[PDB]
Amino acid sequence: RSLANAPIMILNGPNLNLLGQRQPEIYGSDTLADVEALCVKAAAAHGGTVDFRQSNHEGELVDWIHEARLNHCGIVINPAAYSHTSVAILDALNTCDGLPVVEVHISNIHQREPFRHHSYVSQRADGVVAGCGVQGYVFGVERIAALAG
Amino acid sequence: RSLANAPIMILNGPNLNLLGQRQPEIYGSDTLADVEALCVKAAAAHGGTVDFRQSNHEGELVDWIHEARLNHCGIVINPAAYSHTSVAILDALNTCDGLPVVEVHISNIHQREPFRHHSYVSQRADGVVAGCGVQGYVFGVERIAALAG
Amino acid sequence: RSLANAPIMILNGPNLNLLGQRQPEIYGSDTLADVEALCVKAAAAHGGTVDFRQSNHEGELVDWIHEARLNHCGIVINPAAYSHTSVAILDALNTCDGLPVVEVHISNIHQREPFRHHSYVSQRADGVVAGCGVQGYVFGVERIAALAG
Amino acid sequence: RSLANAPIMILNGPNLNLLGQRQPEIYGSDTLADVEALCVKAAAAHGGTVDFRQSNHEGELVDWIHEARLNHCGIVINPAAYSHTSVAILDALNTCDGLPVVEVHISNIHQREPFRHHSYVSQRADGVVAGCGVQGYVFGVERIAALAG
Amino acid sequence: RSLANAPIMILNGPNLNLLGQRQPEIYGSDTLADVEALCVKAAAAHGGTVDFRQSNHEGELVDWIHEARLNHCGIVINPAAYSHTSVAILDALNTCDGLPVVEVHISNIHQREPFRHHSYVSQRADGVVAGCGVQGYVFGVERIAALAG
Amino acid sequence: RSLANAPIMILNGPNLNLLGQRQPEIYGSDTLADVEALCVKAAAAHGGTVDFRQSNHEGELVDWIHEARLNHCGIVINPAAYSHTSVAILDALNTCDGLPVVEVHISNIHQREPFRHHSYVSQRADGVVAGCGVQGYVFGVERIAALAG
Amino acid sequence: RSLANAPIMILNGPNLNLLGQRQPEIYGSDTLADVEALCVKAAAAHGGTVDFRQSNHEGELVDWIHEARLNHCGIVINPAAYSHTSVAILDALNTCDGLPVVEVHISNIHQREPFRHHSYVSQRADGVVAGCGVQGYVFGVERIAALAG
Amino acid sequence: RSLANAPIMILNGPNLNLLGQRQPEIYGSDTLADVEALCVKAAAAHGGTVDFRQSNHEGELVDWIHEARLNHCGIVINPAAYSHTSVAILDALNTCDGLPVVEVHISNIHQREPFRHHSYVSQRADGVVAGCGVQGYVFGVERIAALAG
Amino acid sequence: RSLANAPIMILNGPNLNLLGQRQPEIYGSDTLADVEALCVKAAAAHGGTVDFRQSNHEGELVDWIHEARLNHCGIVINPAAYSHTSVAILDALNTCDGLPVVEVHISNIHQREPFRHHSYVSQRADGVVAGCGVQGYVFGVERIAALAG
Amino acid sequence: RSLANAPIMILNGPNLNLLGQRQPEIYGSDTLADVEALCVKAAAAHGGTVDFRQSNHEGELVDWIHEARLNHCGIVINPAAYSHTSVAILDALNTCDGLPVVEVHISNIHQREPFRHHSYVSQRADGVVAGCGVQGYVFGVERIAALAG
Amino acid sequence: RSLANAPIMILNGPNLNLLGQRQPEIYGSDTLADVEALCVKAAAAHGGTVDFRQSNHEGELVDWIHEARLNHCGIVINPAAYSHTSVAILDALNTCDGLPVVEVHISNIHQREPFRHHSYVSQRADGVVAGCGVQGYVFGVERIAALAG
Amino acid sequence: RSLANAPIMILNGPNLNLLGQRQPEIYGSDTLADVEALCVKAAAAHGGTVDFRQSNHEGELVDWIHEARLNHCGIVINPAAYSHTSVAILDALNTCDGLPVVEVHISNIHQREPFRHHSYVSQRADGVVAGCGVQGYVFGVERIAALAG
Ligand SMILES: O=C(O)[C@]1(O)C=C[C@@H](O)[C@H](O)C1
Ligand SMILES: O=C(O)[C@]1(O)C=C[C@@H](O)[C@H](O)C1
Ligand SMILES: O=C(O)[C@]1(O)C=C[C@@H](O)[C@H](O)C1
Ligand SMILES: O=C(O)[C@]1(O)C=C[C@@H](O)[C@H](O)C1
Ligand SMILES: O=C(O)[C@]1(O)C=C[C@@H](O)[C@H](O)C1
Ligand SMILES: O=C(O)[C@]1(O)C=C[C@@H](O)[C@H](O)C1
Ligand SMILES: O=C(O)[C@]1(O)C=C[C@@H](O)[C@H](O)C1
Ligand SMILES: O=C(O)[C@]1(O)C=C[C@@H](O)[C@H](O)C1
Ligand SMILES: O=C(O)[C@]1(O)C=C[C@@H](O)[C@H](O)C1
Ligand SMILES: O=C(O)[C@]1(O)C=C[C@@H](O)[C@H](O)C1
Ligand SMILES: O=C(O)[C@]1(O)C=C[C@@H](O)[C@H](O)C1
Ligand SMILES: O=C(O)[C@]1(O)C=C[C@@H](O)[C@H](O)C1
Repeated sequence: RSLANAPIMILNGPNLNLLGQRQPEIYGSDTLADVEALCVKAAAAHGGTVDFRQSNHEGELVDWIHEARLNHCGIVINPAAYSHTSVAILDALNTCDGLPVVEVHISNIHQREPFRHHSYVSQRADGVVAGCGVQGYVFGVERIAALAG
Repeated sequence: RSLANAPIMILNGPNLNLLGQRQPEIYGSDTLADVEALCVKAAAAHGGTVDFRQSNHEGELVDWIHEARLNHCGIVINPAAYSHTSVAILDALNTCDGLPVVEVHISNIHQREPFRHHSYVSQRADGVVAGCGVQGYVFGVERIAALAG
Repeated sequence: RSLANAPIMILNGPNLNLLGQRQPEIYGSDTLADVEALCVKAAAAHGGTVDFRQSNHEGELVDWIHEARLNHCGIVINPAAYSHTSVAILDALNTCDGLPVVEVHISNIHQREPFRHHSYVSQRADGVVAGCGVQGYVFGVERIAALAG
Repeated sequence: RSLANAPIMILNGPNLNLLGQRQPEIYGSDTLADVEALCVKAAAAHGGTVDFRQSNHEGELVDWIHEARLNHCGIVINPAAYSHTSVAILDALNTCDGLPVVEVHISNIHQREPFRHHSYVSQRADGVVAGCGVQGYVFGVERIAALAG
Repeated sequence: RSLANAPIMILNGPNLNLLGQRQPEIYGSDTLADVEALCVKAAAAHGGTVDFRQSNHEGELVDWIHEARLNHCGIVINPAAYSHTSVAILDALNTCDGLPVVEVHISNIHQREPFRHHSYVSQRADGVVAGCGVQGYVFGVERIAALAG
Repeated sequence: RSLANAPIMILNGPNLNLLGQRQPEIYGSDTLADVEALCVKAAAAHGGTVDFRQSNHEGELVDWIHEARLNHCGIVINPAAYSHTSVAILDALNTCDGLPVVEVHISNIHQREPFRHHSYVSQRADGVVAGCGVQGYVFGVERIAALAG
Repeated sequence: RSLANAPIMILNGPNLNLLGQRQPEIYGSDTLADVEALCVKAAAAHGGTVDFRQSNHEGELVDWIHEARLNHCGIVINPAAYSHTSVAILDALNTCDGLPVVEVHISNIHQREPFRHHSYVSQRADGVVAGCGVQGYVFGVERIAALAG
Repeated sequence: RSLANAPIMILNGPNLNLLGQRQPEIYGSDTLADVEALCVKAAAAHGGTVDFRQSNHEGELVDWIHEARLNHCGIVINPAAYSHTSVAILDALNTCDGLPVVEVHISNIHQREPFRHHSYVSQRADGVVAGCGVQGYVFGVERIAALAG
Repeated sequence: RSLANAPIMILNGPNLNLLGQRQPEIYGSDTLADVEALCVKAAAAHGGTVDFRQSNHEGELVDWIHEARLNHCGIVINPAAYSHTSVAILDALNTCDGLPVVEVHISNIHQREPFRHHSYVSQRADGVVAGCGVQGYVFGVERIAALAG
Repeated sequence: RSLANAPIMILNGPNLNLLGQRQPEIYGSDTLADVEALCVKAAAAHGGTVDFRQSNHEGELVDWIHEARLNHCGIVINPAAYSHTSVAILDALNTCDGLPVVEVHISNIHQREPFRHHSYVSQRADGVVAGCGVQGYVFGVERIAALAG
Repeated sequence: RSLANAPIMILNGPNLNLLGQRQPEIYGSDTLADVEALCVKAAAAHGGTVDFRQSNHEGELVDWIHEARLNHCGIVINPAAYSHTSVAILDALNTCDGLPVVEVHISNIHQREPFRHHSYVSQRADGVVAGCGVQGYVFGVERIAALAG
Repeated sequence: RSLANAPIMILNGPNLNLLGQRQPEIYGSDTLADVEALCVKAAAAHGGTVDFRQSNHEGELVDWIHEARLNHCGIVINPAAYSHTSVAILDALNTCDGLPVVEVHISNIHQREPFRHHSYVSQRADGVVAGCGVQGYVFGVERIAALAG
């Protein structure tokens, strides 16, 4: 699907419901609603739209990726803690044959604890953006626009 | 229990709802409905029945293992990605004292990525069948029939 | 918050709904209701109350931790299998800046399988009690009382 | 070949000559002759025949695999201890381009010592059956019949 | 032995003679004599007594464990650095067949350097309390009281 | 320094002089000169300029990072093979106290050989962009512009 | 069986046919025939006899172990290189339920290459003698005599 | 010994009897007989002769190395799978004090599976040639000629 | 020195003072005094004498090794837990240039916990006897007698 | 290119300028001039020529590999220390699509320190010759000649 | 403290009482008394004094560190074998907040056995001198004088 | 060469040209020029001279080591980041047969990131001084003076 014909699915993993409420040095002071607005504006500049969601549930994220597979033009995902533990989310992303996928981490996971160094999502994501703050979601949208083009 | 007195529980993990829709070289062209019909027929030859289910949710699979512990004669389980990550499912199976359990993988996990080589489920499953296609489910039913009898 | 102003959240992870129904040599013969009663009693000695819950779902435990963050004076948590697998639970506890957290394991995980030796929760928990039986939940409450103090 | 045109080679590795003479809790009370008879019946149900053999010598197994490559319709193999050590037997099975191969372990190797967890044969075998008892030999014959078919 | 018939042995390993003289953020401001008084009071509520000792010598701790084996109703032990290095103290505790043993760490060793994450003492200790401050020694006395009971 | 007062230094490591001349599936069909033009255009949208360079020499990259430290407003660096081996380039970037640094990889290193999975540069780079193709350089420029502001 | 009733099987692995022909600093200057005569004498002192053998073939050693299992009073084995590689020989010795088995190495394998530090045979052997030269074989016989008694 | 007084022993390990019958991309289209003819021609240019053998049995290869130790001027060996598993063959080559030994792999083992990266044989072989095709056997012969002369 | 001119030092590490009091399946039912008497008899058959000692202190063992270096004809040592942890004792034994040293373990340390598999003493000991019960001390004395001769 | 149309590039890494001035037991007594002459002679026998060079600089070797890519018929490379450290040299060789490359080590790196066992160049080199002395360069030229044919 | 007000504590670990009596190639021919006189002179050149001690006992070293913490101006310590094993000595040095500590090894531990490569002491020592012979004790005194100054 | 006949070569690795310009807590406030003057003064006390150099290029350091080999009386080297990555510098130092070499690190690399813990240079350096500040260079000069004289 193109940007004109279907929304970009923007998915957020566990604990990102609290974004902006603490740890500004690591995660910044923008809320998840602030991130949604950034994505909406970036996508509008390419004539597309976004379907922005957040869950603390691994299986719900799996269900949402299956929905994106059929109805969306691409996926921008910040898997949060599930990046490091979820083979199930990797496997769900592997069912999206041909769909542009971009993984985003607000923080630079490579400077953090060793358990954050590996991401199962990175094995499938086309592109991976880390440590570029909430600006990394706008890079994600930009990349999806380039790949759907 | 016996096969005459209670159904065999057949559980399927995440992403298996899309079985048959892609990657036929790895997973075959049969759907989960097709697999259920194979199971039904196998169990009927021993005078039993099957209770066939699929979920993307780790805790729901744990709930359904607890249900089987009280109401079913055995468990045939393809845990899918949770095979490799879920201690919780292993611990649910460990509560099934004396209940026959057979783990099934459609694909030969030993030939795939190194993160697929280890299964927590194998530490409790009585028997483990891998790489026998969807025919592996039928072996699971036949093994349960032999262990219940 | 103080114990006088808000309850202590007591959280139990997967399979603990079956406590007391098997494996008494490892887990004892007390049920979760019995454990709840021990907690209520220990908190009442400090003029406090408890909010005792159990779930098999990782995401639900995350949600409950966010709830505690806002409404409770501390968290006593037995993460069960999720101790060993959940970065998501650890990141949920990390959002509880300044809240006392005590991790409890009924069994001595250090004598058990190697996959049980590490817990993600222990990186954030203030205190960790293992192998003191259900009495460890009483120690948990006492520790929360001292810390809220 | 088809089952009608050539026998299924069934190969057994070291120490399996003593099957049934000890450790019934691990290996059962059936002898290797008993297993051969189970196999003859199982193949007969599909119109086929078996060529059942046992050796304690790695090189002899290698030679029999080369023989099977030219004269048999498939290989069912219980490599026994050589499962864990023999690159040479893996390399012999790799020469059997297009020939169905099924690996069988009576015992659930995944519950045993860590040196039994890895099998070189599993990298080539189409299907691997473990912990289904001597019934796993019947499953192997069934899977060869399905693949040859 | 019951608490009424014999003292509880409380053993402290190297450098704990300086407890409370520095690093209050990790170890607190209480001295070892303050700890002994906390223990004396906890045991007296159960009609017991304590024999509280500290040594910088691995061998002397072994010697004291052999003494407790014959004359004491349980052992509460903070092995300090020897937790991480002493097979000899583990072996000594192993000789105390049926004697209740609780290991205590004032600090949460799981949040510290990786060499502190493993304890040889935890392989035999019935229960292990870490990161509950000096209050952990009171938990130890209470657990010994319950086990001796 | 601000974008208006000093150029962004854009450094490229070994073998990138051949970009576009082969392996288009991994690295694309754009040349390094094409990449420079993308960078020039992106910086000019923010009123800035770029100083674009390429070297096969680890010690020359070090020199250029020292130059940037004193004269440039930020660094966008694709260290190429030196990402995986160069502690010297990491230490050079560590001397750039307060300067924004963004690391770029054309390819998704996480999907490639395991020796490409670790980057020493990632330990200092504020942000890391991988597998966004040559568009990642534009993301780099955009992130420097945001951080210099 | 007793020593009076049946011989002690003395088995030697690969390359020991050349004992005494080189490397006297590691293996001594006695030949295998000289070792056999030492064994014959030691067994004669206890009213017993020996059946002394050497082979370069793993399978042959397995066959000889199965023979000893039925016809001999114990096994003294120097498995030579197969000590480090042969799961098959370990599994053969495991069939010898109740039979005394002593493993002998002329050299001190623990001072040699790291690949010599682990022996599969040591997992079953009752006793293991290393670095005692050919005199170790005499100790082997004496231990068998004590265990058969 | 010189090439004029004794033959060069050329030894081939398991599965090499099928050389040229499959996998030409890895092993080429020449058969083992073709390889022997190349070696005969190379040795004849130096006035020597070859004694060319192949075996699937580890112990037979050990036996032939002992034979070469007394009767041959050097050994060119392609140990095939035994390269990766056989301490026994390493130990047999170690008995050939002063005899030139060259190890040959047709394929480039370093580009293949990780289990093929290590060779026990390489610890004793004077020279090791890998990935030069069947031409590596000719190199082997030429190096023996230089070492013996 | 010779056996006629100076005693054999027989040293025992921690917890061996309790030998025979428990765990007869692992350590036998003989006491340390019984072992000493065995040693006295074995040395006397060679015209020698023994100096038998036990300590729980690593430093004391070190001191006794220095004493043996100047006054005794050899050392038989069961380092007990210090086998696994004491570089100091290894370093003490390394000062005994030319003195025969035999390490003894009553139990077969290779069948036990992995932390018992490695001994620092085995690096210097001439001979190492394990799993031969208290009879291994007699083998130690005999080996010292042979080496002193 | 063919050998008649373009020279064979022979590259030598760091410290090889001192070849023959020391360590003759490892490296021999031939100088680099001697090696060059060997190469010239071997190439001339195939109607070819050589371009023989040495550098201590990783980046200069990269540059020379790029030159060869365009102007030479193949590369014989002894990367010396860079063999073990240089991803940049491997990636330069990876740009030589279709060009024959042979890696040469004078010494048998497999018998030396463990840090010399792995070579990054071996991942791309067609053939790898180790331990055949300076004669290995002659084999390298011969292999280039066969591959260019 | 200053050098004028208190002596520099110079501590030596196990086996250094025999310094100079053997292994001169590793440890030199100076005795520990010789080293003490070198230290007295080096300290006198700065107007200071030394308190030089040696012990084979880990806990005595800990006791002496605690003494130094209160009464000395610095510590120069050669922990000998305890450098690699003692967390306890590391913890005692950690109690010396603000006191200059320099670790000295006579030998170059980095050229020796891998178990000597790591030192727990080096985590707290300000400076670490290795392989400079007994002259390293003079460097240690010199550094304490500079830090105290 | 003696200190009277030839200068001491003092080599400095990458980034040390910025010494004193930042990170005084780790590296001090002295510049490289200040360090050179300390060296010149230390050497002059022994009647010697220094040749002090710094480079960011690995091959230039190799070249300067080859120069020292022929013209200088020893090497004092702070390899900076190359300590951790350069097998080439180790190999250059290994050509300096009989020349005294002292490695110096201003910082205590053992307290820093794990990648700084290993130094290839330490395998060849006679002595290694770490964490003694710039004074470590003076100890280097003194050690060279003692070894040369
Ligand atoms: O946005 C992130 O930086 C992160 O993805 C979010 C949550 C964490 O759990 C990840 O480690 C990082
Ligand atoms: O059926 C299988 O082969 C598998 O269980 C299904 C999904 C994957 O996640 C498992 O790795 C394999
Ligand atoms: O209470 C416990 O001991 C435990 O937390 C509960 C369940 C298991 O999964 C944990 O490993 C232990
Ligand atoms: O059938 C089996 O279970 C096994 O294959 C037989 C022998 C053992 O050596 C294997 O580990 C398992
Ligand atoms: O009490 C503690 O927290 C500890 O046991 C004491 C000293 C340290 O050596 C231990 O690591 C922790
Ligand atoms: O742009 C890249 O993808 C890369 O940085 C370039 C060259 C390689 O050496 C890196 O691995 C990746
Ligand atoms: O007797 C020995 O010392 C040994 O068993 C014989 C041959 C080697 O292969 C073993 O490693 C040691
Ligand atoms: O010739 C070879 O390339 C090889 O030696 C032969 C067979 C394999 O088993 C080796 O791994 C490679
Ligand atoms: O005699 C033994 O078997 C042992 O040496 C004694 C005590 C233990 O600590 C050792 O592991 C074994
Ligand atoms: O030719 C060699 O043997 C080598 O390539 C040269 C220098 C060393 O650095 C290599 O390890 C080996
Ligand atoms: O001074 C030394 O070099 C050493 O500290 C002394 C004894 C050994 O145990 C250490 O490893 C090194
Ligand atoms: O002087 C030092 O401490 C160091 O050598 C200099 C730079 C770093 O790269 C080293 O790790 C340390």
